[PDB]
Amino acid sequence: MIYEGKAITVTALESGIVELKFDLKGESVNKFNRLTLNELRQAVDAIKADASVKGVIVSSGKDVFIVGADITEFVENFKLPDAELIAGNLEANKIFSDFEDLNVPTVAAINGIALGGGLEMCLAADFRVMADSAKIGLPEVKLGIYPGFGGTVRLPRLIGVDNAVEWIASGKENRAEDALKVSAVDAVVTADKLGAAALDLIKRAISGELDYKAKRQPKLEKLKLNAIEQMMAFETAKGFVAGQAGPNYPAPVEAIKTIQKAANFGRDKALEVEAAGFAKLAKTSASNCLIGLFLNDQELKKKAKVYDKIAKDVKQAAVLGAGIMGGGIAYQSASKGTPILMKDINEHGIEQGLAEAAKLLVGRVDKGRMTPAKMAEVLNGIRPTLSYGDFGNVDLVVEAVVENPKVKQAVLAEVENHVREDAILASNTSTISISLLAKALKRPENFVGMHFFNPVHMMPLVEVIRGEKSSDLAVATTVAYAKKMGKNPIVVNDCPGFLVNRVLFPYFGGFAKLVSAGVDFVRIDKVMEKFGWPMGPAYLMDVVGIDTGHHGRDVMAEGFPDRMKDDRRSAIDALYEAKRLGQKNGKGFYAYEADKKGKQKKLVDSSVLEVLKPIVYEQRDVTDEDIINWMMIPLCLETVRCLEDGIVETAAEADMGLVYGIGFPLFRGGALRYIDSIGVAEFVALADQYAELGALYHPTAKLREMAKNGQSFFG
Amino acid sequence: SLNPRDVVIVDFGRTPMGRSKGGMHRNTRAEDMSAHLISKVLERNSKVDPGEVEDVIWGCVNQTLEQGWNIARMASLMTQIPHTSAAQTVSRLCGSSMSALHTAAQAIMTGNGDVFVVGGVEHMGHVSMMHGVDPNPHMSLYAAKASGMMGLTAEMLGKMHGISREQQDAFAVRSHQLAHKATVEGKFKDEIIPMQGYDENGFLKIFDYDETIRPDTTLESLAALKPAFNPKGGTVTAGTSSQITDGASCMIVMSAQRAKDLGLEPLAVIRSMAVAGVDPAIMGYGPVPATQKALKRAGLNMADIDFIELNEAFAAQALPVLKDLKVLDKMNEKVNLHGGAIALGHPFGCSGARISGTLLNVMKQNGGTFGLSTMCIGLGQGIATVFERV
Amino acid sequence: SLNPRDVVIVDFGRTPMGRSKGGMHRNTRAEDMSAHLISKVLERNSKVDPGEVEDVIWGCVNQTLEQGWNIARMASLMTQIPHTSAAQTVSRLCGSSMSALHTAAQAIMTGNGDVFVVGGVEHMGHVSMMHGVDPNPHMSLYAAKASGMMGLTAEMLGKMHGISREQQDAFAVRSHQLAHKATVEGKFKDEIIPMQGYDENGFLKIFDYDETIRPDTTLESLAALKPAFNPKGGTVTAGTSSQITDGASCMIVMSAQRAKDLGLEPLAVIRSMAVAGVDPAIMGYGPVPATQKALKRAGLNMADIDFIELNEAFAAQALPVLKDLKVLDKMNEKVNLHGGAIALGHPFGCSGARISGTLLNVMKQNGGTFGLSTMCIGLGQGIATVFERV
Ligand SMILES: CC(=O)SCCNC(=O)CCNC(=O)[C@H](O)C(C)(C)COP(=O)(O)OP(=O)(O)OC[C@H]1O[C@@H](n2cnc3c(N)ncnc32)[C@H](O)[C@@H]1OP(=O)(O)O
Ligand SMILES: CCCCCCCCOCCOCCOCCOCCOCCO
Ligand SMILES: CCCCCCCCOCCOCCOCCOCCOCCO
Ligand SMILES: CCCCCCCCOCCOCCOCCOCCOCCO
Repeated sequence: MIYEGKAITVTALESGIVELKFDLKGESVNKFNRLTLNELRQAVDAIKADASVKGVIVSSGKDVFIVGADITEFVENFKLPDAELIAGNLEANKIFSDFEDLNVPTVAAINGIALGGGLEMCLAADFRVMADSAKIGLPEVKLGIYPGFGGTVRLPRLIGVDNAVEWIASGKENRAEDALKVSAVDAVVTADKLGAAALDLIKRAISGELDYKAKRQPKLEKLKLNAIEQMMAFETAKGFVAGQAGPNYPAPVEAIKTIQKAANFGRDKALEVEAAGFAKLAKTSASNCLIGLFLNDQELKKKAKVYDKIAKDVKQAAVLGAGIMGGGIAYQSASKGTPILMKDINEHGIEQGLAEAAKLLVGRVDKGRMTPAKMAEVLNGIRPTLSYGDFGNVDLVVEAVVENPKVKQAVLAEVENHVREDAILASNTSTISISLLAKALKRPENFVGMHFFNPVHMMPLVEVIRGEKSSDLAVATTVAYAKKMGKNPIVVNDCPGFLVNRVLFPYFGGFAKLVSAGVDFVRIDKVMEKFGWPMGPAYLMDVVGIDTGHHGRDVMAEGFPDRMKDDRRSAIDALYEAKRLGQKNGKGFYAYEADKKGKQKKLVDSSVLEVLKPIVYEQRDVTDEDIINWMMIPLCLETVRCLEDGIVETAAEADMGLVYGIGFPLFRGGALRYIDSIGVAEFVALADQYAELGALYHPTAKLREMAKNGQSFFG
Repeated sequence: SLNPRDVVIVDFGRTPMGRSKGGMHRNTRAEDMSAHLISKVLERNSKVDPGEVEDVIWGCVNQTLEQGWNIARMASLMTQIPHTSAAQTVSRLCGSSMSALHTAAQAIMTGNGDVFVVGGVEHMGHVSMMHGVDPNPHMSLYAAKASGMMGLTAEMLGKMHGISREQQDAFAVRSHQLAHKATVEGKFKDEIIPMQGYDENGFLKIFDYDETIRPDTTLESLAALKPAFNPKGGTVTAGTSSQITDGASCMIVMSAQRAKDLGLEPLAVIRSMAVAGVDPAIMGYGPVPATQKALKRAGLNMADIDFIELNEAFAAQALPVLKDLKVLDKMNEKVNLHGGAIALGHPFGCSGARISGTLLNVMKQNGGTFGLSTMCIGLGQGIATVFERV
Repeated sequence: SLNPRDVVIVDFGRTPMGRSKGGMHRNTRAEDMSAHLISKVLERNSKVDPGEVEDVIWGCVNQTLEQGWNIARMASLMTQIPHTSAAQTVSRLCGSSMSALHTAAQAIMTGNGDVFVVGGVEHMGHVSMMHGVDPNPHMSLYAAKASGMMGLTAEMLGKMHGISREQQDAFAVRSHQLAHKATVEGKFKDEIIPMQGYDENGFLKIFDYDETIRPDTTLESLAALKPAFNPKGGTVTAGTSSQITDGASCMIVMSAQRAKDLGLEPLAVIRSMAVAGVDPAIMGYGPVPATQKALKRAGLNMADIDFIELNEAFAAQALPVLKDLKVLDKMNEKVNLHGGAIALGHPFGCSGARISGTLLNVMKQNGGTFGLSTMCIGLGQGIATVFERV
């Protein structure tokens, strides 16, 4: 053949068409390691040298196209000076650039996952065919760096600035439907007819029907945006990200500055820009380990895969208790192709559930987003019941009974005698130990914790609280079942407050202290919202409910008395003892007066000051900068404790749980990454001046240990 | 003297501008609202045979549901207007209603009709703006998507010309204040056509004022609002932005010839028409280009214009336009003397003829000769019209 | 010789008419389809500076989702057309595209612009017709609701003039046959602009023909279909009705003056424009009134017209229109020689300029002098245009 490497086999085909195949012999996936990039060079030069070639088709002999890059072998090639680094990436880009300069049609038949460098290889070709069951994206940002193989060059000119900035800055994966809409892909087909599409497409490029040359041009010249249109596009992008990324900007805020500069440039000059900025991130922002974020993701994609195919298929499901949480779990399970049973004790309950599930379905149809025929299927998927007669074929059962250790145990143990023995049981509790509930059951191995967040259809995160006697198969099935319901599950070990909530209140502890220090909460949340948080502390408290937060406080206090048991009336007790129960009541830190069906208003009133007076113990002065510390430090440290006590298994999972749950500023990474954004050694120093506030601001021993060692959580 | 094919605006009648968030029109369709207006306006002028109406040009933007399927004809069919007449709906976002006036004007001038019924309508209550929107990703390949958000453009154009939060809020106060005055003094009695509606209690009654107006609007109350399109460092607030308003505006137009024959005194006469384009990012700057083109076509200098009506989309955009038009120091003397879209609301498909109609009443009332009505349009456009009192 | 302000059609270009039910345009937005067309058409004419385009008048009906928010500008911004130009969307249901041609025409004549880019688009695949419809009950107080159902009107108009099931099916056959003929012989090569699309296998390829055409359409195959709008005694079948088609049509227009200056030979010249109204119940009769008005303004007799383009809404309506126009016995000699909406589909906001554009190609190809393009409109309307080859 033309070329037979260990990673790439350039095989010939009909009509002079050649097929460059990616198949890393020996490994499970394809990736751009040293060996691969080297063989690509040899492959491209081979095809390039061969004048009989009339086209090139790029494929993969794996389940995935080409995943990320195994950066572990590029690390030594980052410690070099910025010149020997830029020129380094430049030389690497010469490959793709040349492949892009091949005087012949080139198509990329994407069969599976094409992330990071994998997609950059595709962006190089002229045309791109994709299987409807595939995904593509540039998650480089999660590593503190942005595309280094022409990603910031081709994507922006291929799909458009706004679309590129979005795809890159976020680093989100994209399905066929979405990839086709923004025109990142040119044709989506079923997995079976992928090869035929690539072949049929190439031939149409050769015949001259399709102008492969005209399609390539867009990513070789300047952007089509006006000088003015650029100012608007970039400044808005930079601005929005600047506010939610904050001071230590990884790939987000930089990626845009790289595109804004290389805007009026062509490929070659744009590559230089991309390379230059890439060096800056690696030697500054990400020097405090890019290795960690990467390997951490590596562990996850494999973990999520191990869980993925040992997991039991959930064809039939059911939920205990209708109404609020039950109607949601039933809705989500129904809208994602999973027949669910709404079990309850009284007819009045089923009514509430069916009603809420109906209100959501009609909500989309009454505007145009859901098909009337679709609402029918979803509704039929949900099957009401007041007994366990049909629980015979249910694979996974979820509990939503009232918050009561005793009650939940009775209910759980009850259903266990009406389902298969190999069926998995899961509680949705939030303040009760899973390891405690499991004791009632006679099959604890199948019992775990599946935590949803109100509203079930709004919040993405679903905690998979593993008990002490929970089998892997149990967790695997639950995790998978969550993903199928369009969620983002994360495995967390059983502990008071689990991960999210356990970290959410210490955060509020810093708030409670502020209010007690004469700090205006209005100023507080305006600063926290300027930090990147969706809702402010005070405002959030109102949404959750002062009565709720008051109960949760006791739940955490009893859990970890050594640091979460304060004993001085705070704004929490003040409002509660003053009948100001929050947003549901109409009065909390703010006032809420309702307009009509779907809208209510947040107002301010000096009457709240009277209630808070008894809480003010000092008229302490504070800067908006300190306000952020009184809040973030307590939250970050608790995360470190959740990682040390073994509540979360990896730092990666310890942050996403905050990103999807509490709503941690996305472009800031997470609680742990934020720490690195300051420097572990420099973070402990910061914590110490606030040590006069309590055990909530005291670095752990393991943190101090890794403080002197210049160790950070991502490595 | 008269030129046979000269465009003449015979009359003008608008509906009471009511709030969309549960306002006085929450139970009335856009079609009917338009049909009733056209019908009532034709009544005041019993000398213009509805049968002569060669065509009814209505402006409307979100043409779907109630406003879809050529609302011009749908609203014209429920009018005394014969089935023998025609009707078309012209959409140009904000300047839809004004473009309608231009289409008829040109028709009359070229001898393709004698009597027309132009105007526009927009019931943002029943057919909200964000309703049924599908952003084409491909647009980001030729222009910033952010430019699609009128607010952000106001912020951008604002920063450039340097307009302070105080400067904007101060403008909003001027608008509300001047709107209330014009209302109380009865400077609206002629243009506003009483119309049935429902009060906050579901009761049936006729309104003849503008709910949108808020007399209590003070610099203090405005300085309390938060940035609507840019929380972290913004000036454009809901207070300095036009209001979401359901409303319709009508205008009977015809040739001076067929007019002279009917012996009916003209309200105004169109001298020049102009439309121009600008970058979407700063669409609010559309007026200046469109105005300059109109002045040149009308052979007049900006100074020759006695009164001006600038659709107040955002205080952040109106002010810059007025500055470059070099008439900011003449504001209180000849610019929006009855308030703007901030206090009177801005019904997309209606604002075009509404501001022009109001412009005429200002001239007639203040003995003006030359008038100018212009407005900014979304996605980078502008439109201007120069009338004349004779 | 021509007068300075005489409207001249420089060029005409349309997209391949593809089926909506999974056709070749199933993955292409209406905006892009239009933007691409306008862009490509301007290319063939390298002597008309896009910057001179005073305005882009685009026709569209269901203006929501992809087609909402003044698609004229949305599609214009992705073109080489500068941001300094303007754009407006004109809706008149079926005759939208044609009204666009008229608006620009009158503009040019009145000295409000020199170069224009008119046309229309309608992607009934992504934005179906029945999508987002809210029937106003009050309409039944002034007109029959049934008149809203184009099909039923075809039935009524048909009954009146007496057109047998065979007479209609035979018409559809003539449309398909003639369409295929013109296609095969390349009588469409000049107007049809090759465009990217996807075949039934999701594969990417360029189409240069009209999927809608069905050569196998025989009287036998059409006599098998059942009444679509009236099962118990009907003649109007899906076969004799226009097709649901996604497509766009473009047309560069300018004054003879600015045209003579560029030394580019005209394609045709507009001599008269007309719009008329009829009762909604028999809206299909709209052409005759609109035509008669155009002929009078053009100072011509129906006999002076060499070629005729009557948009085929239904065989039940086209035939009656041709009979009253007294040219049924001249059909095969000068009426829709390249087929109609029955075989070429009928994109609401597009057909207006498409039929007119094709009309010019017929004249040019067959040495015609005077041409006529007319079509019936929903809710009782009509529109006609009389071109001239010089
Ligand atoms: C005034 C103006 O300018 S325009 C007036 C407005 N008119 C319109 O918009 C068009 C109106 N037409 C319609 O709404 C639709 O086409 C309808 C309602 C008439 C028909 O739609 P439906 O009820 O869905 O029936 P449908 O379109 O599926 O029928 C297709 C069948 O007819 C057959 N068919 C259609 N045309 C032909 C033909 N020319 N020759 C042979 N068979 C044909 C197809 O083969 C198919 O048969 P199959 O299903 O066995 O494969
Ligand atoms: C999810 C991971 C994202 C992967 C995307 C990869 C982006 C990272 O870029 C890596 C930087 O590249 C450094 C260049 O290496 C220089 C050594 O050259 C290799 C040998 O090739 C020589 C060819 O002549
Ligand atoms: C903080 C601790 C508080 C302890 C509370 C103790 C509660 C113990 O109560 C036991 C649970 O009672 C179960 C109620 O029984 C319901 C039976 O429903 C039968 C429905 O049958 C339907 C047949 O169609
Ligand atoms: C210990 C018992 C106390 C229970 C309180 C649970 C706290 C969780 O709040 C849930 C209610 O949600 C309302 C507030 O919304 C928060 C906004 O977060 C948005 C998440 O953003 C995700 C971005 O990816």
